[PDB]
Amino acid sequence: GIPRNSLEKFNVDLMKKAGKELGLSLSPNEIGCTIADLIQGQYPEIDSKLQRGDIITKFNGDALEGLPFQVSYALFKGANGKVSMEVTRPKP
Amino acid sequence: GIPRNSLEKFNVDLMKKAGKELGLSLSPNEIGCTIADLIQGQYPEIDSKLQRGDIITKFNGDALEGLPFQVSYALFKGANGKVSMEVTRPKP
Amino acid sequence: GIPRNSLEKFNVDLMKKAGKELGLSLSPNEIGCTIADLIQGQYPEIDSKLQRGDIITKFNGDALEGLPFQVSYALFKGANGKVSMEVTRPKP
Amino acid sequence: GIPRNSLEKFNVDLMKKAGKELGLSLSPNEIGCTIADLIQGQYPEIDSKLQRGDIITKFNGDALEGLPFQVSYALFKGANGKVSMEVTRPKP
Amino acid sequence: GIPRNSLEKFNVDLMKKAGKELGLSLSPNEIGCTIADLIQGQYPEIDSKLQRGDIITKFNGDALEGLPFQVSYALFKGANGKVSMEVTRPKP
Amino acid sequence: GIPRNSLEKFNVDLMKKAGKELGLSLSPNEIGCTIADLIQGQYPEIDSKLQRGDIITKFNGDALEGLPFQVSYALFKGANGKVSMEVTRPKP
Repeated sequence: GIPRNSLEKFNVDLMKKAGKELGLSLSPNEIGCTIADLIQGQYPEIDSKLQRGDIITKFNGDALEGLPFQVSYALFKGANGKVSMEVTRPKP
Repeated sequence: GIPRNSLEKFNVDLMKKAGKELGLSLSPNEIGCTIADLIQGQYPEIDSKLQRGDIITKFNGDALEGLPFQVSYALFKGANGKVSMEVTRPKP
Repeated sequence: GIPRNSLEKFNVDLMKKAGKELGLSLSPNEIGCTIADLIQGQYPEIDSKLQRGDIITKFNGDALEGLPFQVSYALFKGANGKVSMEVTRPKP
Repeated sequence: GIPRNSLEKFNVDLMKKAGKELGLSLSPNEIGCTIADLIQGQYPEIDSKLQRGDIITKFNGDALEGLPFQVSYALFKGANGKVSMEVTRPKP
Repeated sequence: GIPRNSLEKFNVDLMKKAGKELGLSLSPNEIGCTIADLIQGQYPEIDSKLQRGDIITKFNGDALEGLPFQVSYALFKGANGKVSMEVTRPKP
Repeated sequence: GIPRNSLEKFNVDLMKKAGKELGLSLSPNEIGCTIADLIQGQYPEIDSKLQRGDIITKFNGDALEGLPFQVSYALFKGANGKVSMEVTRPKP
């Protein structure tokens, strides 16, 4: 199936100061976790970089492609301290 | 891939009184059907328990994980009488 | 898993006059690409036929079922001239 | 991904008998169940029409594409008498 | 899709030794890794309990269902000593 | 899921000849096509470099990861001359 490309990525790094739900509502797919909701974030990173529909493809170094949601969800839930995410905006 | 957990679930039971689209717009994924739209439901259950982005993981006893959407869609379409759903809210 | 059906489809044909993002924000799944966003389209077709949550199942003749998003995304990105899409509205 | 073929299918029909296993070890995949191994001498129809590597795509009327192995396996295990399968030999 | 069985699991335990490969060729699938081929004579436990076509579903405590093969394979490759597997024999 | 390896790849190159089948029975999976079975004696390069269980991951320049088998199979079937494959031997 010849045509195949990138999916340009951008980073979103934040500090997980306990007492905060990242605010991200997620949806699992083959390439990562789709953002369903983003209640006006609490990280300049999320607020000025993320939007509904964006797909988080890597979390703290772990590629999310192909991972069962039970695994990816656990990764997000265990976020403590410096959180770093790679994201792609699927708008051809 | 060590970290792996639950996905806490909650139930939504309603009475399928003919003449009503459940109002649920769906999206298929590996763990179930994602709710795309929920036009102000017509079941105290849906209205006070469901939101866009929630994932229905079981319908009338049939687990939706891994099912082709052609199958899950048919299950919803054939809903008649007591409808019972297990749902998870993917917000780490 | 006995129950299995159709997914009625409808078409959306437009003219790709350069200088326009189709405006479609996409989400990959097993049957096609889910529309995440549809900024008030620029094609009578998209504006009067598409809505958030709809799933594009075929693009210019290529069925999108089972295709890696890296492939489908590339197909949309390379759209030039007469664009034809088959879509399904997942509302049981 | 342009090239996409419809696969050739042949039929295998037999009558299961108590105490006589089908003798097929199955491996699930997106289009059906691959015969990972088979014991010759169980049923004449299997010996005459099936070979290691063949992929069973329909079992007693139910299409196996996309089904979780827990469902496909249940279908095979639940057949006490008539067995009708559609199969493809994946040897390009 | 109503019929859906919980698969029978058996345990295989061994102590890996330097210079002695497990001798198993693996094929990934949704529930685990199918033993596509195996060389007899490597480990007594494999010779006594495993056969071509068996599907390894858990490896040293990690469930293999849904894992990308790049992860499952890494788990197998990383075992230098104790190996504990859960396995199912898919022969309906 | 932390552990995730990049798999070792080797090349297989041959010139297909009319009347001489490749002799490979393929089984689709997420990373490519497993050689479920193969008939020795067809091509010297296959006899010298391939074995049952090997997984073909690229065919004549097209990566096979994630492709529907209907597409991968079409690629193999469409090769009338030069055949260049990338392959991995999944034996941890």
